Amino acid sequence: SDRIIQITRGDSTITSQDVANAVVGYGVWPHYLTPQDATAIDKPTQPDTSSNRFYTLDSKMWNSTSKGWWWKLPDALKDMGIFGENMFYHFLGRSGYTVHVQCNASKFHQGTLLVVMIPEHQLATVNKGNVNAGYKYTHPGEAGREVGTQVENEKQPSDDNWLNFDGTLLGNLLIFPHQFINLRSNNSATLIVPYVNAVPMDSMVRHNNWSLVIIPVCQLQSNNISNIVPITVSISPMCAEFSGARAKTVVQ
Amino acid sequence: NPVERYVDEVLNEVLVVPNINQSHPTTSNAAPVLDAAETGHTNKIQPEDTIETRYVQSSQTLDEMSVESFLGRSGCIHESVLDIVDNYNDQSFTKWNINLQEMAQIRRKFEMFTYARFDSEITMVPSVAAKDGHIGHIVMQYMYVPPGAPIPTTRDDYAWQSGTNASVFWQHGQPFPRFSLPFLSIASAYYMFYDGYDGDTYKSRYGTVVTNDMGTLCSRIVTSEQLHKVKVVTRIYHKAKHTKAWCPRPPRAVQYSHTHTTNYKLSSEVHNDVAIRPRTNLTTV
Amino acid sequence: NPVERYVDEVLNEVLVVPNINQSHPTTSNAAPVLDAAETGHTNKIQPEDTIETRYVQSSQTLDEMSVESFLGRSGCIHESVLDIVDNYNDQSFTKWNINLQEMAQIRRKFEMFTYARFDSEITMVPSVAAKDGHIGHIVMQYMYVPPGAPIPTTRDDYAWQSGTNASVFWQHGQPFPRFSLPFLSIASAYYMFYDGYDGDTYKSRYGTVVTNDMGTLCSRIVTSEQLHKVKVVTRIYHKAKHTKAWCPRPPRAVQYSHTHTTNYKLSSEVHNDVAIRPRTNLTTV
Amino acid sequence: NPVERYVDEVLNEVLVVPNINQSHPTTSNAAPVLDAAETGHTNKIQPEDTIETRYVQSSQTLDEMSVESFLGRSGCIHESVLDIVDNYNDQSFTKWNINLQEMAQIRRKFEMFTYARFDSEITMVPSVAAKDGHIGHIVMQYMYVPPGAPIPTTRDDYAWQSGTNASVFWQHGQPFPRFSLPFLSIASAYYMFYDGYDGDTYKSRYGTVVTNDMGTLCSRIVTSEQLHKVKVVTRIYHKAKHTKAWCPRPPRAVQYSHTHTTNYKLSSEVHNDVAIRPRTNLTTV
Amino acid sequence: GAQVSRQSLNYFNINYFKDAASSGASRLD
Amino acid sequence: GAQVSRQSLNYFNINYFKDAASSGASRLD
Amino acid sequence: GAQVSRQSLNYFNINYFKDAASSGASRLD
Amino acid sequence: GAQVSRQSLNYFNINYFKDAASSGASRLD
Amino acid sequence: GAQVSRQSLNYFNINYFKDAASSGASRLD
Amino acid sequence: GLPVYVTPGSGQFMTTDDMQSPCALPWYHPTKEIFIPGEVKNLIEMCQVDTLIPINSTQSNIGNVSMYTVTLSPQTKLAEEIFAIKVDIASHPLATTLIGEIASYFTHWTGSLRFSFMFCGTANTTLKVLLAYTPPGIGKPRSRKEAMLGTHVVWDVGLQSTVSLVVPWISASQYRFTTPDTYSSAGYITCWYQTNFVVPPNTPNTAEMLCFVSGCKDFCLRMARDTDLHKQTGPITQ
Amino acid sequence: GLPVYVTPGSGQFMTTDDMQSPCALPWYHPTKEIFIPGEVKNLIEMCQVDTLIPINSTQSNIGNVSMYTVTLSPQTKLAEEIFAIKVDIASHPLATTLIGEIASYFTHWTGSLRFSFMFCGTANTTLKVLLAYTPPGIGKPRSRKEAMLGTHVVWDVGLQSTVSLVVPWISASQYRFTTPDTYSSAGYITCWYQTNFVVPPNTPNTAEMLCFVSGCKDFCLRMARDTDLHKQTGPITQ
Amino acid sequence: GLPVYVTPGSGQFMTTDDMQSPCALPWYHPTKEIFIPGEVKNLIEMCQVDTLIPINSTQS
Ligand SMILES: Cc1cc(CCCOc2c(C)cc(-n3nnc(C)n3)cc2C)on1
Ligand SMILES: Cc1cc(CCCOc2c(C)cc(-n3nnc(C)n3)cc2C)on1
Ligand SMILES: Cc1cc(CCCOc2c(C)cc(-n3nnc(C)n3)cc2C)on1
Ligand SMILES: *C(=O)CCCCCCCCCCCCC
Ligand SMILES: *C(=O)CCCCCCCCCCCCC
Ligand SMILES: *C(=O)CCCCCCCCCCCCC
Ligand SMILES: *C(=O)CCCCCCCCCCCCC
Ligand SMILES: *C(=O)CCCCCCCCCCCCC
Repeated sequence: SDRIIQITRGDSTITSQDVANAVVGYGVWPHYLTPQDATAIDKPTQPDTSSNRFYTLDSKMWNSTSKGWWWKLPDALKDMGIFGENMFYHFLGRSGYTVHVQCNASKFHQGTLLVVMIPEHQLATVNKGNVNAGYKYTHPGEAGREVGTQVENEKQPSDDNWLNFDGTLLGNLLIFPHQFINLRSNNSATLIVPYVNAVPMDSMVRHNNWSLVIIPVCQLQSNNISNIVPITVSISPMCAEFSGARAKTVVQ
Repeated sequence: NPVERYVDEVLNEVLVVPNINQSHPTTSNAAPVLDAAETGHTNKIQPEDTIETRYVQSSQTLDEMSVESFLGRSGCIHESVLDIVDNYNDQSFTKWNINLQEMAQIRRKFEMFTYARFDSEITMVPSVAAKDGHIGHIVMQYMYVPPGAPIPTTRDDYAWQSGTNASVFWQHGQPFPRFSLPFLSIASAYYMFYDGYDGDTYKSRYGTVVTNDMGTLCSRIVTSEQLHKVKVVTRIYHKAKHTKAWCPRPPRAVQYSHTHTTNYKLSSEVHNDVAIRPRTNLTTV
Repeated sequence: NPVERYVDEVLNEVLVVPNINQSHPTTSNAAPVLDAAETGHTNKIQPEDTIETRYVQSSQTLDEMSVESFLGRSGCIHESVLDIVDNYNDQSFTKWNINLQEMAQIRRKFEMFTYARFDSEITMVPSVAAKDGHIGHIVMQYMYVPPGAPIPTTRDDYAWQSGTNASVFWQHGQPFPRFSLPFLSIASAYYMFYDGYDGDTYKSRYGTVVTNDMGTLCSRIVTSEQLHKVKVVTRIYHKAKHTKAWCPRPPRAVQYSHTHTTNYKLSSEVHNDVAIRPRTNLTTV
Repeated sequence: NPVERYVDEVLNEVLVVPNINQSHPTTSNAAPVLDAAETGHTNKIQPEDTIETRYVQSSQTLDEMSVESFLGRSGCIHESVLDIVDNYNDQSFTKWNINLQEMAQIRRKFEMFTYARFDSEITMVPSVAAKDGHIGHIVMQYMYVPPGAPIPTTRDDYAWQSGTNASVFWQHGQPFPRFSLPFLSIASAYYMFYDGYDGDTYKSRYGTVVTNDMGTLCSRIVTSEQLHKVKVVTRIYHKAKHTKAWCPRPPRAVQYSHTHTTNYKLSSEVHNDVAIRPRTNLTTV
Repeated sequence: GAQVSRQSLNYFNINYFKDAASSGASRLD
Repeated sequence: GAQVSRQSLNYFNINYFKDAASSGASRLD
Repeated sequence: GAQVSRQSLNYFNINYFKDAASSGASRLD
Repeated sequence: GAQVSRQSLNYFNINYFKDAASSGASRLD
Repeated sequence: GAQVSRQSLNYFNINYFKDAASSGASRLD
Repeated sequence: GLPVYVTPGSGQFMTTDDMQSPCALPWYHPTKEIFIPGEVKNLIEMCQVDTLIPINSTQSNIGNVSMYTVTLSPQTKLAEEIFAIKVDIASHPLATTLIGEIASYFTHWTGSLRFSFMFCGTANTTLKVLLAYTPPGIGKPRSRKEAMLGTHVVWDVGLQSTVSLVVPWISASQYRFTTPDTYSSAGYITCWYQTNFVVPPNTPNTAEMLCFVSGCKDFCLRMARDTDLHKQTGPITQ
Repeated sequence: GLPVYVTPGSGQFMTTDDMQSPCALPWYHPTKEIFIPGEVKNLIEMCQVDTLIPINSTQSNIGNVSMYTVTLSPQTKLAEEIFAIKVDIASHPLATTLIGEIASYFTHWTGSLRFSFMFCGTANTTLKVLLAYTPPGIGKPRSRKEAMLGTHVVWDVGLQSTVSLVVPWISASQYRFTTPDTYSSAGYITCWYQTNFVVPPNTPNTAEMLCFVSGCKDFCLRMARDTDLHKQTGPITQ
Repeated sequence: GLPVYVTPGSGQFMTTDDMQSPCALPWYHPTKEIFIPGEVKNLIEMCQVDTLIPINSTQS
C-alpha cells in the first residue's frame, strides 16, 4: 500500500500506516564526501550504524493555542548517543538526515501542521537594533523551542511565526522541502535531506545547517479536547562522518 | 551548432516554453485535478487536463528569467562621499567596509537564494560638485585593501603607494572606471545566509558577518589641496557575471534595518510593515 | 549573391523602376483609358497606352521610399527640462510618461499607418546652460521605469539604485548617449490608432491611451548641489529600426492638439485650419 | 597545445599543486619524521607520512605566486612636485635622480632577491591643483636624461629640445601617459645588493649607488606663465614585466632610512623597531 | 557575429552586440 | 581568444583579456 | 605580430609594437 | 565591405559605410 | 595594406594610409 | 593607426550593457566548486512551486496564520458565495505569494495559473464546492448560476484532500501587464457551495481550507523591472 | 573609419592591468643574459625552506639570539608544558619567519605546515617529548592528556637531532584568511614532556632546542596584498 | 593596444547615421509576429492608389 512506510536505520525501525509519501530534499539522497569535493586531509571516521540511527526527541503537546515549534540540526542531537559524542570530539562533521514527525489523532479531529526543513535559517531579533540572536537561544537542544512561551530577553530571537522568524512570509515556506500533516489524511511526515553547505564539512558546534520548523496552520479541533494530542520527532543521521579528532569540546 | 546557438542568443530563444495541445471531453476514473498537497509536491496538472483546449504554438522564451539575467544587472551598492568642508587632509579620503547589504534593491534579489557563486563587474560613477565654483583638476584613487593589508590613516599614508594592492586611478573628464573581480570567497559559494557563529559563547557573533569579510575600499582625492572646495560623490555599481545560485528562499517581506542580519522592526499596526493590503472581506475583489 | 546584393545596397539600387517601352499608333475596340472607378480599383493604364512613347531606360530606384527609410530617421520626441531655480532637491529631477505623440513631425509620419512594428534607437542630446557662469561636473542619470516599478519621489529615492531597471549615466563632456530597445508591445504590433475602450461605461477611456502605456522615464542630476545654478535640457531623439507597417491611412490634415487622440479644433474660417489654399476659381492655375 | 596552454592562462591553472593520497598505519624502522637540520636541507616529510590521510583532489594553483605576478604590479616610486609659488621660471621645472629605493612598498619586494632582470612599464598620474582657481591649459614634458646628457638648468634650456633623448608630452585632460623600457643595465642583471666599492680607499663609495645609476628624469610645465598659480604633482608608477630573479634573501625587518643602503636606526627599545610582538611567556598563545 | 561573403570582394556584415535590436537599418524587400 | 565558428555566417566569440572573470554574461542552460 | 593558434578556438597573441619590452606580462614556467 | 587581394601582400580595401558617397578619394584613370 | 606572413606566427605589416611617407620607421640594411 | 569613428553611446554607462573589463586580480585562482544540492538555473523553477495565498488578509487577520485560511461551515441558505479574488498575478492577495513576488520583478506576464485547495476538516466531514473562473469583459458573478457559466471545477471532498483549478490563458493580447491595468485585467475566481458542509454528530461545525497558486507549463514573465512590493525608506547601517 | 564604441573603463589606470605600451628606447638591444646560479621562479620555492621561529620572543629576549631558543631541563613534576603557539601562519611568533612574511603578502592560505625541532644538548643528554596539534573548535589543551588526544608526534632524542611534526590542513573551508580571523583560526601546537630530560653526572643541566617551519607540498597562497609587517613612516632620502 | 586614429566626425550625432548600439533590455524576447492583412513595404504602394483632387477648392 502507498499509505504505509517502514524506515530502518541501524537498530531502529519506524512505521506509519498513514503517510503522504516522502520528500527527498532537493532530490538529492545523502552520500559520503568524495575526494574531489573534500578539503580536510585526514581520514574521516564513519561510525555507521552506531550513529546513523533514529533518535527520538522530547514530545510536545499540540493544543488549540500552539503557535509552533522549531529545532536546529545538528544541535538537537548534540546529546544523542554516539552521534553526539562524535560531534564534540571532532572539529569537523558532515551528515544528512531522515526526519520523521509523528502525530496521530482520530477521524473526528481536524488540524494541519506545516513541516519544513530550512537550510541556513538565520533567525532575526525584533525591534532590538543590530543585536543578534544569542548562541544559547539558537542551541536549545532536543527540547527545541516552543514558539510564544519564552519570556523575552535582549538576545532572544523573533517569535513571529507568520514572518518565519526571519522577515519573510510564512506562506512562502513551501519553497523549502516540506510536507503537511493534515489529520484527515496522514499521521506522519517524512523528509530525507542531504548535506547542504558552501563547504564540504563544518563545525557542528557553531554552525546549524538545517532547521526543522513545525507550524500549525490549521488549529487543532475536536469534541474531545481532554485527550492530549502530542507531536513526536524522530531524527536519524545518514552518512555521518567526522574529522579532526581531539579532546571533547565542552560548551558554555 | 555554435552558430545556431548563436542565432538563439541574438534572438533570445534559447529556452522555449511548451505548446498547448488540443484536448477533448473526458469521462474517466482517473482524476488528475485531485491530489494531496500533504505530500509536499505540486500537482502537475496542466490546462489540457481541465478544459477542452485548442492547439496553440508557443513563442515565449524563458531566457530573461534565467539566474544570469535576474542578477546580471548593474545596481548601486554604495555611495561614497568626500565633502571638503574645513580640513583637506582629513576630509580628502575615506574608507568603506565592503558588502552588498546596504542597498535594498540588489540585496533583496541576491537574498532569494541561500548560496550564490559569481564574478563581479564594478562600475564607478564619480560626480564632482563645485561648492565654490571651480573643480580644477580632479584625480581619484580607489584602492582595494584586502583583509590584513595596512589601512591608510592619512591622505599621504605610505599604504597609498599600492605596491601590491590593486588601485584604480580616475581622471575627471575620462570615462567611468570599470573592472572585473573573480569569485572571492575562501569557500565554494558566497553565503547569503548563515545560521552559525564564530564561536560557542554568549558573545560570539552570528550571521554572515562571520563569513563575508571582503576587506576595505579606500578612496582619496589624489590632487593636493585646491582653493575651491568640492564634494565628490562616487557611486559604486555592482553586477554579477557567470552566476550560479542554490536553494531558493522566500523574498524579504519587511524593510531591512541592518547589514549582515535578518533583524527587523514591527510597528503596532503590522499591516503597515508588509506589502499586504487589507481586504474588506473574503468576497470583495 | 550576398555580394551582388551588397553592391546594390551601397549603390541604393535594390528596387528599380520599370523602363518605358516604345509604343505605336492604335485603332482598336479595346479602350484601356476607359474604366469604372466605382469598382474601387485604380485604372492601371500607363503612358504607352495613351501616347506614342520612345524606349527609355530607367535608372531610378525606390530604395529611399521604403518604409524602413521613411521612418528610419532620428527625430525629436521630447525635451526634458531641469531648471535649478531655488530648490535643488525639488528641481534636480523629473519624470515623463513616454509616448511618440508630443512632436508633430515624427508623429504624423508614424500615423500614416494603422499598425507598425519596430525596434527603437534612442539618442540623447543633453545641453547644460550655465545660468550663473559655471557648470562644474555634471553627471546625469536616465532611468527607465516600466509600468509598475516604483517611481522616485525625491532626488535620493531608493528607486534610483536601479537594481533592476535600466539606467544610463552620462558624464558632461562625453559623447551623446544612445541605446536600442526591442519591440515592446504585449501585442504583435503597436496601435497607431485604436477604436476601442478599456471598458463599456460612459466613463471608459477611448483611444491609444488604453493600449500604448510605455512607462516612465525618470531623470536626475547625479551631482549633488553646486554653487552655480544650471539648466539642463535633454532632448530625446527616436528612430525606428527593422520596421513593418500595416494599413496605410490619410495624413493628418489639421494640427494636433493632444496626445493619444485625434481631437482637433476648427476656427470660424476653416480654410485657415488646413493646408488647402483657396482657388480664385476653377480655371485660375 | 598553445590553445590548451591558453585555457590554462585564462583559468590561471598553469601550476597545479599535488593531491594528498590516502595513507595507512605503519610500523617500520624507517622514520621519515627523524632527520638532521645540521645538513642544511629541509626534511621533505609530507602529511601522508605522519597521519592517516584520505585521498583529496587539489585544485589550487601557484600561478599567482610566480615571480612575474609578485613583482608585476604597478606601485608608486616617486612623487614629483612643481609648486608655483612666486617665481615661475624657477619653479616650473625640476629633476629627479631615478631609483626604486624611495618607496618602501615596492622596494621591499624587489629586495627579496639579490639580482633581478626585468623590463619596466612606467605609468604617470599627474594632478593639477588650482591654487588660485583656474588651471588654464596645462601641458607637461617628461624628458629622460641618460647619464652624460646635458641636464637643463632653466625652463628654456636648449636641452629641452630633446633632439635625441626620449620625451613624453602630456596634455591635461588626455589619458595617463605610459611607456615601456627594456632592461637597462650594462650588466646581465640589476644588483639589488652590492657588497662592493667603486675604489679601494677609505673614501670609496659602497653599495648599489656604485652600480645602479639610471640617470635623471627632468620635468617642466611646457605652458608659459599663467595668471593663476598651480601645483602639479606627478606620481610615477612602476611595474616589472618579463621578470627573472636570483638568490632569494630575508625580507627587510626594520624601516628603511636611505636610498642605496641597508643602514637602519635602532631605538633604546628594539622591540618597537621590528614587527615581532613581545610574548607574555612561552606558553601564552 | 560575422556574415562573411566572398566574390575577391569579401563582405563583413558584423553584428557587434548580442541582441537583434542592436543592429542597424534593415536590408530591403 | 577567438572562438571562430563557421556556417557563410562566421561567429567571433572574442575574449579580450586573459582572465575568465573579464568576459561578459554567460550563455544559457 | 600575431601568434595565431587553432583548435574552432583560435588564439590571437598579438604584439602591437615592435619591441619586446612593449608586450604584456609573461607566460609562466 | 572588404576587397581582399593577395600577392604574401594582402590588400584590404574596406568600405566602412553602406553608401558609395562615404568612401574616400577615387582611384585613377 | 597588409603584408601577411606565416610561420603559427603570422605577421601583419599593415600600412593604414595610401602614401609611403605615412608609414613608420624603416626596416634595416 | 587604424582610422576609427567614435560612435554615439561611447563612454556612457548603461546598467544593462554587456561588455568585458580587465580583472583587478590577475593570476588569482578561484576556490574549487563543490556539489551543492538545490541549484536553481531559471526563476521559472520557483514559479512552478505552490505557495500559500494570504486570501483571508482582512485587517484583523494580517499578522496571524489565520490570514491563510478560509472557514467553511453548514449553510442555511443554498449556493452561498465563499470567496472571490482577482486572477491578476500581481494584484492583492496574490501579490505576496512567491509567484506574485517574482512577477513583480517583471513588466509582462502570460500563461495559465494553477490554483489548488486543500480541505482541512475531519475525515468524516463532507462537502462539494464549485470553483469558477470568469474571463474578463464582465463583472464578477453575483450568483453561483452566473459563475457556473464560465470555466469551473466541482470539487468533491474525499480521500484526496486537494483539488486544482486551472485558470487558462484567455486574453486578446499575447501578454498582460503585471501591474493593475484596465486593458489587461484577467478576470475573477469565485468559490460557491455546490451542496453543503455536512458532518455527523460530535464533530466540529467549521473547518479550514488552504489555498495555493503556481504557474503552469506555459507561464512566462518578461521585461525585468524593479519591484514595488519592497522599499527602503532609510539607510541600512552596520 | 571603423565605427567603435568606447567602453566604460577606458582611460582608467588600474595598477593591476595588463596592457602593452610603446617602448621609449627603440632599437635598443639589452645586455646578453648570463647564467647565474639560484634563479627563483615561484615564491613557493621559498616557502618550502625551513627558517627559525622566534618562539621565545618575550620582551626581554627580543634583540637577542636567545629569542630563537627554548630551554629544556630536568623536571620535578611530570608532563609539564614546554611551549604553546597558534598555528595561524601570519600570527605571532610565526609572522616574521620567511613563510609568515610571504604569507603576509597574500590574503588567503591553505595547505599543511611542517614544524621541525632540533635538540642541542650534549650527545649524552636524552629526552622524550610530545608535540601536539589541536584542531580548532576547542581551547588550547590544559594538560598533556588533553593535547595527546589530537594530532601528535612523540619525539625520542637520539643520533638524529631533528624531528618534524606536520600540521595537516583540517579546515571547513578550502582556504583561510592569513590575517587573524575568528572564523579561520587554525588551532594550536603545544609541547609537553613525555618522559624527562635526563643527563649523566658532570653534564649541563639545561639544553636549548631550535624550531623551524616551512610549507608542505600542498601549501598555497592566494590574492596578493600589501604587507602589514613593514611600514614607512617618513620619506626615504639620499 | 592597437594604435588607432580618431577621425573627424567622431562623437557627432547625425540624425541619419546608421550605427549599432547596445540594447537596454537584454534577454528580452519580443511578442510573436502574427499575420495582419495590409502590410506596406514601400511608399510607392500608396502613390499608386487614386485619391480625389479638391479641384473646386474655392474659398466658399
Ligand atoms: C557576498 C559578497 C560579494 C562581495 C564582493 C563585492 C565586491 O566588492 C568590491 C568592490 C565593491 C570594489 C573593489 N575594488 N574597488 N577598487 C578596487 C581596485 N577594487 C573590490 C571589491 C572586492 O561582497 N559580498
Ligand atoms: C508606439 C510607441 C512606442 C514607444 C516606445 C518609445 C521608446 O520609449 C522609450 C524612451 C524614449 C526612452 C527609454 N529609456 N531611456 N533611458 C532608458 C534606460 N530607457 C525607454 C523607452 C521605452 O512609445 N510609443
Ligand atoms: C634597479 C633599477 C631599475 C631602474 C629603472 C627604473 C626606470 O626608471 C625610469 C623612469 C622611472 C622614468 C623614465 N622616463 N620617464 N620619461 C621618459 C621619457 N623616460 C626612464 C627611466 C629609466 O631603476 N633602478
Ligand atoms: C559576433 O557575434 C561576434 C562579434 C565579434 C566582434 C569582433 C569583430 C572583429 C574581429 C577581429 C578578429 C580578426 C581575425 C583574427
Ligand atoms: C585571445 O586570447 C587574443 C585576443 C586578441 C585580441 C585581438 C582581436 C582582433 C584580431 C585582429 C587580427 C586580424 C586577422 C589578421
Ligand atoms: C605584428 O607585428 C603586426 C601588428 C599588426 C597590428 C594589426 C592587428 C589587426 C589585424 C587586422 C587585419 C584583419 C585581417 C584582414
Ligand atoms: C562591408 O560592407 C562591411 C564592413 C565591416 C567593417 C568591419 C571590418 C573589420 C573586420 C574584422 C573581422 C576580423 C576577421 C575575423
Ligand atoms: C591596405 O592598403 C588597406 C588598409 C586596411 C585597414 C584595415 C585593416 C584591418 C582589417 C580588418 C578585417 C578583418 C578580416 C575580415
